[PDB]
Amino acid sequence: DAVRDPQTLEILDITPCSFGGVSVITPGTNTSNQVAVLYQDVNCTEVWRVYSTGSNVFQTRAGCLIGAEHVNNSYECDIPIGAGICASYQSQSIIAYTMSLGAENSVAYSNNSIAIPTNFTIS
Amino acid sequence: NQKLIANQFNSAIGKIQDSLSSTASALGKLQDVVNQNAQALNTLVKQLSSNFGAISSVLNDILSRLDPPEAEVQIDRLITGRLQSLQTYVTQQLIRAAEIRASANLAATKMSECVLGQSKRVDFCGKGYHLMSFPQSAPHGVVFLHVTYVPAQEKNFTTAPAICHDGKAHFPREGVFVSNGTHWFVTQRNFYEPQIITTDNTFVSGNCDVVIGIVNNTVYDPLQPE
Amino acid sequence: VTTEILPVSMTKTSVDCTMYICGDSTECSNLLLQYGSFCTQLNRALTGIAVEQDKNTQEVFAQVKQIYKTPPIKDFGGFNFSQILPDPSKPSKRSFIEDLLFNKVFNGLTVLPPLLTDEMIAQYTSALLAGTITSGWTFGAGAALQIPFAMQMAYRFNGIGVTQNVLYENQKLIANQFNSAIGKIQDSLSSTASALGKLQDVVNQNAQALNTLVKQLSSNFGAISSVLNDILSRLDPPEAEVQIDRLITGRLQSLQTYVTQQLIRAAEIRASANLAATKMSECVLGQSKRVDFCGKGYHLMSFPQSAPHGVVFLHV
Amino acid sequence: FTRGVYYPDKVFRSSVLHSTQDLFLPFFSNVTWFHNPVLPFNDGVYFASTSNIIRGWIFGTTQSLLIVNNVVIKVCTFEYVSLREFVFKNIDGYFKIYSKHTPLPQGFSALEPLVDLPIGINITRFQTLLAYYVGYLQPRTFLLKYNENGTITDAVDCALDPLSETKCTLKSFTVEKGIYQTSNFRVQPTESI
Ligand SMILES: *[C@@H]1O[C@H](CO)[C@@H](O[C@@H]2O[C@H](CO)[C@@H](O)[C@H](O)[C@H]2NC(C)=O)[C@H](O)[C@H]1NC(C)=O
Ligand SMILES: *[C@@H]1O[C@H](CO)[C@@H](O[C@@H]2O[C@H](CO)[C@@H](O)[C@H](O)[C@H]2NC(C)=O)[C@H](O)[C@H]1NC(C)=O
Ligand SMILES: *[C@@H]1O[C@H](CO)[C@@H](O[C@@H]2O[C@H](CO)[C@@H](O)[C@H](O)[C@H]2NC(C)=O)[C@H](O)[C@H]1NC(C)=O
Ligand SMILES: *[C@@H]1O[C@H](CO)[C@@H](O[C@@H]2O[C@H](CO)[C@@H](O)[C@H](O)[C@H]2NC(C)=O)[C@H](O)[C@H]1NC(C)=O
Ligand SMILES: *[C@@H]1O[C@H](CO)[C@@H](O[C@@H]2O[C@H](CO)[C@@H](O)[C@H](O)[C@H]2NC(C)=O)[C@H](O)[C@H]1NC(C)=O
Ligand SMILES: *[C@@H]1O[C@H](CO)[C@@H](O)[C@H](O)[C@H]1NC(C)=O
Ligand SMILES: *[C@@H]1O[C@H](CO)[C@@H](O)[C@H](O)[C@H]1NC(C)=O
Ligand SMILES: *[C@@H]1O[C@H](CO)[C@@H](O)[C@H](O)[C@H]1NC(C)=O
Ligand SMILES: *[C@@H]1O[C@H](CO)[C@@H](O)[C@H](O)[C@H]1NC(C)=O
Repeated sequence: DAVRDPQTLEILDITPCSFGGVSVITPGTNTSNQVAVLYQDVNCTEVWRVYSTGSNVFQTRAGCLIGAEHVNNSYECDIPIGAGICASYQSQSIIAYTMSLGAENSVAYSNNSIAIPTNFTIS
Repeated sequence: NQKLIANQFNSAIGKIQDSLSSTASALGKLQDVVNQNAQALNTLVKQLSSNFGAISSVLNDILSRLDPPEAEVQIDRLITGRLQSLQTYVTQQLIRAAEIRASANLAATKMSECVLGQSKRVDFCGKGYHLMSFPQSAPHGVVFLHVTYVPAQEKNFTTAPAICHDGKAHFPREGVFVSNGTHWFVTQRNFYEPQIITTDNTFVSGNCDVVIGIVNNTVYDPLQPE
Repeated sequence: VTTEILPVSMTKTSVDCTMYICGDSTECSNLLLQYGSFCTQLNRALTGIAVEQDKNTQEVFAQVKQIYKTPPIKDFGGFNFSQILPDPSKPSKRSFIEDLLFNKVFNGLTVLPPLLTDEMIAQYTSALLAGTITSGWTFGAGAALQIPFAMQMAYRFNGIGVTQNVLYENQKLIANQFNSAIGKIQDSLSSTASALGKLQDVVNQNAQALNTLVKQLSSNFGAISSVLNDILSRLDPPEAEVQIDRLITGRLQSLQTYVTQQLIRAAEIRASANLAATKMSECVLGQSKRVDFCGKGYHLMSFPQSAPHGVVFLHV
Repeated sequence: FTRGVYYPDKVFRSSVLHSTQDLFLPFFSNVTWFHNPVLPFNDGVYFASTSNIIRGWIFGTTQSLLIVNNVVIKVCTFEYVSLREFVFKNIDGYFKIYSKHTPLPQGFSALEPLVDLPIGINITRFQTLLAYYVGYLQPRTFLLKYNENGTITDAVDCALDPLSETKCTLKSFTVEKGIYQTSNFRVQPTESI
């Protein structure tokens, strides 16, 4: 990982080139022909032309995601990407969001209250 | 509530039938085993068309083109290449068989404890309070149909741990004390059915100044005129 | 109050087969095509392991429908839950005990990130605690029904064969004994004991195997060198064939041994995670009659806490 | 659109999905429209035409193959006597003509082999002999779909777009919903030092 120049005697470092993997996010082909492309951990400033440049560029902790629109809602997870991010097909396009764990709820606790059920359901 | 209970059971069986006859596929755990084993055999068959460094992957046209000194040199390459792929197939089959055995052991435990009995283990025989289960056979598998009790339509009340009546603390035999706002009753825990607090459904222990949160009320004595 | 630790998941790795065997050498990768489909087998196996590791975590931790919250007025009869409830002053959902627990414990080889983050796993465990403490065992069978905490504790005493006036007449003593036992748990984790050994063993076994796999690249396996560019700069193609073949054979044997032992090792992490899912359902969402399944003594209740690649139960 | 797919060999196959690595005309390429400029012969040529004006062809680097039209060939030595689409290849001392003609549209059709002429000349250019197009062949990898009759009915170009590379990795024409690893990437070195 280091070496010396045989002429100027300078100590200069060696490091490898980029090297990731490439994944393709798709819905079914009986639904669309649009895809989004994930590059494993490459900071989006190093990256086929339509699915390599343009708009829809988003930096996750899993890597660089090109071709999906980052929104601010939270949904149930559909296609897992990693580190909290999922992808789904919803004019129809591909969206990327933080997955949601479920509905918010608060129980009416106190020191003298109780809930008793009055009916039932066979399941 | 027998007629209501029978009708709710019959409706639920009909919905099982509907969500199976609709093409929403649910037998994915059984289809995975079939797909994995077919894929392993296809890989083992396609490995017979590799030459592994030899002049041909077909053995008859090595034996028809060469003489026994330098035919063995080419046959050893195919022999080592084909042994390695048989060895890889067998090892991954032994690893999959142990997982299928652990699944069959779980299914035999569930047939003993959910079909031939009623179970108190939470979430072992479905979600809810377990009542009974029914087996049905499937290709290389089994389907269990679990029947459970689910409480519904709850309602708020005011409660207390004990009642004080004559300098004595009263506790429920089996139930809780509840109040509708003005009166005090005792009911069982999983279904609202309020009754009068008598000495037949309570027991007494000690005076009424140790319990945190005791309430003054009247405990009725059922042998009244004597 | 005692402690039980269990492993749940392990590290998701992937190996690029062609780059491991001969990175950036097209005359090696043309010779590798004579072996058929070994690299796709190896990639398919490692991908199956990586997907299973997310499934294990889902089935242990995602056993609630709602995200239940505990009320800001904390009057639980004298019982103090502040060491295990979350602290929002620190910027994470992580509680005090869970802070202690997280402080205690390229040739083609990458590590994939988990699907659920540590913040998401902490939110699941806090919803399990809030559900237990405010509603007993009712949220595990339907809708959560509130009950005062001492009345909950009275019918848990009733479920081990003791009448409930024993609880109501010794309430202050019982609260003090519970709070001191939680304090002793907190002290023995804060000391320098090696408590998370079962979790540390998994990390060590997975680091040794990757180090052995990297070290196998500097063996020459009968060839004149172990560097492939030295062979390609010294020899002509018909004589470099027989050296590159020896290197290819040795490096394939190394990868095949690694993947076989990863499959055997992932089979036992499955069994551990199925046990932890069963303990969550039967010790945290209910009260158990099985002897020694949830601690030692007559089981009253259990609380979960998250750990790195694991789960900690506290059995009362 | 999807034109210029031929039969790679003479082995009967039925109801399979074979993967072929050969010189093809890539899908959705740009072909020149002519309406007789002397054109170069890069490594293989697609030709079509759309009566009875197109006679034949002149080949060779200026020995020069001549095919006129009744069919007679004058390779200069050897002599042979025996919408219209044509494919020409000059591979290993041979000369393979693939052709088919129909009643540029969208429909898929495959070109059957016509004749081999094992001559072994050098060709760098060519010229037609009097509404005709010229494509050029590239090293590709297709995924052909045979049927019950053993005829090719569909194909997939495995370097057109990402969905096609997904289809070639899974070896199918329908893809279920998911995420799939398909390839790797790596920046190449710019120069030596
Ligand atoms: C307990 O729940 C059952 C099930 O919903 C109730 O029965 C329904 O009552 C409505 C009238 O409001 C009818 O329209 C439905 O047809 C009934 N369902 C069935 C399956 O019979 C029942 O009334 C509830 N009991 C109480 C006391 O509220
Ligand atoms: C039982 O009483 C509680 C307290 O009044 C109810 O909880 C409130 O419900 C309303 C809407 O119904 C909300 O706006 C409040 O925020 C709730 N309060 C708290 C503290 O959470 C509860 O709905 C009642 N349950 C039933 C079944 O009647
Ligand atoms: C609480 O329950 C009691 C049941 O005893 C209710 O009292 C009854 O109310 C009805 C209607 O006014 C009368 O016909 C009965 O004579 C009452 N019984 C007694 C013993 O007084 C009472 O109304 C309920 N209170 C609330 C707030 O629901
Ligand atoms: C519950 O009832 C008892 C019995 O009357 C109450 O205790 C006494 O009540 C009288 C008046 O009724 C006072 O003069 C006494 O001083 C009370 N005793 C004590 C030790 O203080 C008691 O106050 C009642 N509880 C409530 C909440 O009203
Ligand atoms: C629950 O336990 C915590 C920790 O033992 C208590 O917090 C301590 O409170 C004292 C004051 O009485 C402070 O001097 C300590 O510094 C606190 N410790 C921490 C870690 O905050 C808390 O007061 C207890 N809750 C109740 C209601 O008693
Ligand atoms: C990406 O590179 C920029 C510099 O251009 C740097 O500021 C940033 O921290 C990098 N991000 C990652 C995730 O490596
Ligand atoms: C999403 O949220 C961020 C807040 O960090 C905001 O800046 C952005 O505009 C939001 N996106 C849209 C489409 O509103
Ligand atoms: C319950 O809490 C209330 C505060 O709202 C308080 O007034 C009351 O004394 C408490 N009850 C008991 C039994 O501690
Ligand atoms: C195959 O060819 C025969 C003609 O002999 C025809 O009858 C048949 O329909 C063809 N099969 C298909 C699938 O088109």
